Amino acid sequence: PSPAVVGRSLVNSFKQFVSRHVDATYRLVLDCVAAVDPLMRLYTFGSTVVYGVHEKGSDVDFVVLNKTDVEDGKGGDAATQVAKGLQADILAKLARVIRQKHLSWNVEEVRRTRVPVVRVKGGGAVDFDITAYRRNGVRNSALLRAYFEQNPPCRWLSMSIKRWSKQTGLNASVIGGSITSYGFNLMVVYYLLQRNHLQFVPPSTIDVSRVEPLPPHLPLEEPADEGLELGTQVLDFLHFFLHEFDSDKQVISLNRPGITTKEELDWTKSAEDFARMNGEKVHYQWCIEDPYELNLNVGRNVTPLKRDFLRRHLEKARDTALLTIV
Ligand SMILES: O=c1ccn([C@@H]2O[C@H](COP(=O)(O)OP(=O)(O)OP(=O)(O)O)[C@@H](O)[C@H]2O)c(=O)[nH]1
Ligand SMILES: [Mg+2]
Repeated sequence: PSPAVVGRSLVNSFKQFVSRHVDATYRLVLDCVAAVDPLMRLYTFGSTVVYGVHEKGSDVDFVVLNKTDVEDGKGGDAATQVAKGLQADILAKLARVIRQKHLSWNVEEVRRTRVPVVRVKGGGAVDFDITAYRRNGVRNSALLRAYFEQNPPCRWLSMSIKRWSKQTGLNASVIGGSITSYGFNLMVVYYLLQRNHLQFVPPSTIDVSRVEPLPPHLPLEEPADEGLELGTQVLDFLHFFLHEFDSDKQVISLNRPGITTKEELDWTKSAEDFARMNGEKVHYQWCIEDPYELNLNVGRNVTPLKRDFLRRHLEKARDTALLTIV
């Protein structure tokens, strides 16, 4: 359809959500963290921080950090077995404390993943993931957040994409899903950057020693042009990814303004034979460079097949206003 039609469907689709006690979740978690270690810091990251708002159906991401991790505000995160072991170790203590203080909660220690994480589901729609000793999630969320702060309404584009990604089965949170919400944000910002709707923010300027453990709410204003900006952005975003982004040659990257190529990163078919992560093949079909992790393709799970599904969906999204006009 047209931007306006899409815009209105989209604003229409978000009516129920435009109407948030995370400090409380934060404090409960800090209680636990405290009981495992009173000198440990708790940082929030993920969508809550990125958007400055807490969405229904979205967990809350927390990472636990030592004073020195924070002071080393711009240090990278060790990608070693020992670093992974240190994290699993502290998270197991914390998991223990969580369970002890909240017999109601399902506290799962997840090892399937690249980053040790403790997943808590209290049942009361209460959901959070806890990781440790890593600055990269707070850092890249502070980066995404700073991008959205430049153009607060672009958050609708992001949220529209996020929700859609989960409805089409593209989001890694869904079985068969290949790109995390995080990947989708990187895509959105990258897109916003290519259209000069955002000004480039060198990732190295983000300093963890300067981010808030719990950043402030960032009011989300309804798109008050009936969604025309959004509709136009969505359509443009869909078009950009089906027709301007050259997935075979380019990398969605926020590490530099402009274009990043697969060749300069050695993210080639050749590399696929070697590149492995979490004991599996990394794919370089849909390349999304993580701004802070070395050599990490956020689209590493996008297999040739999933790449085709992404194009299908991106094409479909155009004529369904991201599955809203139905
Ligand atoms: O591959 C990843 C995935 C996630 N992350 C980090 O973990 C955070 C949470 O990762 P999510 O994919 O859960 O993103 P999100 O919070 O924005 O969205 P939803 O839960 O609502 O689906 C992201 O903001 C990012 O900082 C990574 O660093 N790398
Ligand atoms: Mg999250």
